[PDB]
Amino acid sequence: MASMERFLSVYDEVQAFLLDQLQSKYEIDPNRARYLRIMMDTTCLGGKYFRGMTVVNVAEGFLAVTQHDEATKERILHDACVGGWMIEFLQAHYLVEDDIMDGSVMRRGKPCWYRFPGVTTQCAINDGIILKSWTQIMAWHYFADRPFLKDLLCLFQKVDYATAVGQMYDVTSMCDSNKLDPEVAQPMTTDFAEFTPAIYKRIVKYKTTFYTYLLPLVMGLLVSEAAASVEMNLVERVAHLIGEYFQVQDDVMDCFTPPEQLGKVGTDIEDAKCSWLAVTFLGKANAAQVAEFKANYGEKDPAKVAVVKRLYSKANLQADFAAYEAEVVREVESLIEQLKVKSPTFAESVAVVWEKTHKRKK
Amino acid sequence: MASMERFLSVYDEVQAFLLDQLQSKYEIDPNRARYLRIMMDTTCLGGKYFRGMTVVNVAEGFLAVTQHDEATKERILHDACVGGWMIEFLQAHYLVEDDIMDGSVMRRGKPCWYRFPGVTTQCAINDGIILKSWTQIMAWHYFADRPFLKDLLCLFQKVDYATAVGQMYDVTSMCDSNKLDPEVAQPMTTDFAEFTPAIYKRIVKYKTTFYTYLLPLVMGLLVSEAAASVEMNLVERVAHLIGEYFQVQDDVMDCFTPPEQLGKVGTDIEDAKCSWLAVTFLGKANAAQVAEFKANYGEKDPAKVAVVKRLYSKANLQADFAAYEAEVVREVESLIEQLKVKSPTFAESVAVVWEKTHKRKK
Ligand SMILES: COCC(=O)N[C@H](C)c1ccccc1
Ligand SMILES: COCC(=O)N[C@H](C)c1ccccc1
Ligand SMILES: COCC(=O)N[C@H](C)c1ccccc1
Ligand SMILES: COCC(=O)N[C@H](C)c1ccccc1
Ligand SMILES: [Zn+2]
Ligand SMILES: [Zn+2]
Ligand SMILES: [Zn+2]
Ligand SMILES: [Zn+2]
Repeated sequence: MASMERFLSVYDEVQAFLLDQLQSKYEIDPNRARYLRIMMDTTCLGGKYFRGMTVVNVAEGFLAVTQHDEATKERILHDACVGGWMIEFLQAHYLVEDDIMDGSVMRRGKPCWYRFPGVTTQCAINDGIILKSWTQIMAWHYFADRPFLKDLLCLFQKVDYATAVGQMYDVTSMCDSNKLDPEVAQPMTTDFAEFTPAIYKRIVKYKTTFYTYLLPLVMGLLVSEAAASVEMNLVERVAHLIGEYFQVQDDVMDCFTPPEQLGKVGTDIEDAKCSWLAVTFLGKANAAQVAEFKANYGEKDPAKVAVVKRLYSKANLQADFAAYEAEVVREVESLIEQLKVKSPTFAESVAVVWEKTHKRKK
Repeated sequence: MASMERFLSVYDEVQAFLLDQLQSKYEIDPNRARYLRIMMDTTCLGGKYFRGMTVVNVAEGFLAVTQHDEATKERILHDACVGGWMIEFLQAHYLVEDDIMDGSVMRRGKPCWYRFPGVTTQCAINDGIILKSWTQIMAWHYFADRPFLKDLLCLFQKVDYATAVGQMYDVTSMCDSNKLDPEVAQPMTTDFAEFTPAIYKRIVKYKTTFYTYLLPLVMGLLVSEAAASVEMNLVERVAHLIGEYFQVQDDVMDCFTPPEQLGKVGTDIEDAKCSWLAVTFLGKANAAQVAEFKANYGEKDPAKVAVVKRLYSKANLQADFAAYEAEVVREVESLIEQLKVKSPTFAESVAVVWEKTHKRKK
């Protein structure tokens, strides 16, 4: 069976499980089950499934080099698919809550879930809560007798918690740290002193890299009982590195990819986000460029946003991006080598992960 | 050491642990740690700690009848306090998210967390996420080598998930089930056909009774290694029964307790909630009373809300409440007896829990 078809089939199976349980254990009625069914489909389906499929790809790579009964290959691939949907549903929780937090309009060419007419914020906050709760129900049911259950639960919770802390770093990135204060309404920075490469790197490490790259790779090792084929410090290192590059790409597209192709109107500038573009611009600007940036960044006025886009265009940030890219190519290729000492297989999976990111066009 | 002082001391210990970890593992800076510290204090402290202290009370009752080394008594009471704060922090997650969902203003005489000037909804949704994440970090750290760790994690997740499903039942209780539909903006019921005792009971069972009464009692059994001193079906039965009574009290106070003493302006009527008062009123009203209720319920207009309060007052709902109360006194006293077959101790703890609820004046 082809991996994607397996993956999709298990979605159906998990969905039926979750909704049937609601009916047998939680007294749900047909109409609320249907609401939840729709919510699950709308919030979990329609992406590329890169995260979830990476768990399956990692587990297929070990199946090719490890001796097992056919029924054990099937059980490993079924566990890889369940674990991959745990990650997809965890992403769906974060996207639904993030979209409400940020006042987002669209995602992927469709309205954000909270904007659906019959959802509203009052239901959507709780729908997002439920999405994450469903990851736990999956694990306790499908993995109940598995040796990896503790490790997988403990990894998932650390990853979830990192991601929430990253969300906190992201949404406070345009404030001065020393002025954070629940009692006092928060002004936008005026100095941009915290728009640095290391502070950027912190935000991105936590907000995206743990759930997007670290979790899929490590979940694939866990469902395969293969965590001894790797040096975990290397897998963390490469995950964080590739995931940073991924976010840098996102940041560039937020500004420059036209909305119809982006699936969104990008507002990082108006939102005063600490984006790769802002940090890299500041890192090369002269005094007058810095002043013009300060006078225009973090405002809804479209003329001011255009002045920012103009400044970035004139600043030849494509060049700094090519330099960044070269350096990441270099470091990721080194880490893949350190990963071969223990597993060619695991290294190849990391190689694919890299190729898909590096060569992604959307 | 007195139980409450122990309990409070462990708060300090857990808080320090959580913030120190943020600094050693998650790259936090001092100012964001301080933000989180304040958020934890504001959202977790200032109640009666009834839920968390019930875990400690249940564990103290078993200590009086079970032989242990002093160091084991201390470890049990420390685990009971950690487990009690897991429950308090889980409540704090639900209160912060519920207040945003419902557009609440105050809680306990202070602004809701999201309304603080330097919080805002964008941070508060994620702060609530973090609150629940902290319950997991507590458990994996304090209970890492404990025999009850799996059982406690599995119970906590089922309770969390029930509570979210209860939130869904609560916020959709004024819509017709057969019209739920993410695509279509939801009208208020006009028939009130779903304002029934059984539908009420479902809402309350899930929204409040699992986290408020079932979880504290069962966590106390788990940290004591005492789940064989009970028949779990009875503990579930009594938890749900007492927790229903608790909510009925809340519902009555929402309408009739003056705001300064309530800590809140009550809006259940304007919000068209399926409250005990509405269900009980409908269950005794004549045709003209039902019509007047329909014409006035679920509106912000204060004249219409006063017409509802008037209808409830004239309807002698104190009498139906006394009848309800008598019946609950009767059934809870029976369950306490079935609970004595296996544990006098556990029965007494349930007795205290009941007394505190029955005789609570706030
Ligand atoms: C829609 O964008 C076209 C496009 O090639 N996007 C990819 C993802 C990309 C690569 C490198 C830097 C920025 C963006
Ligand atoms: C690929 O995105 C659309 C786009 O026009 N990007 C431009 C060429 C760019 C700017 C800054 C950094 C990298 C690339
Ligand atoms: C502030 O309310 C006074 C008061 O006694 N409240 C308690 C909680 C109560 C008991 C029974 C029914 C309703 C309310
Ligand atoms: C105790 O709350 C304040 C209050 O005036 N309550 C009244 C007496 C009441 C109405 C309906 C049901 C029970 C009690
Ligand atoms: Zn965001
Ligand atoms: Zn972006
Ligand atoms: Zn609510
Ligand atoms: Zn209430």
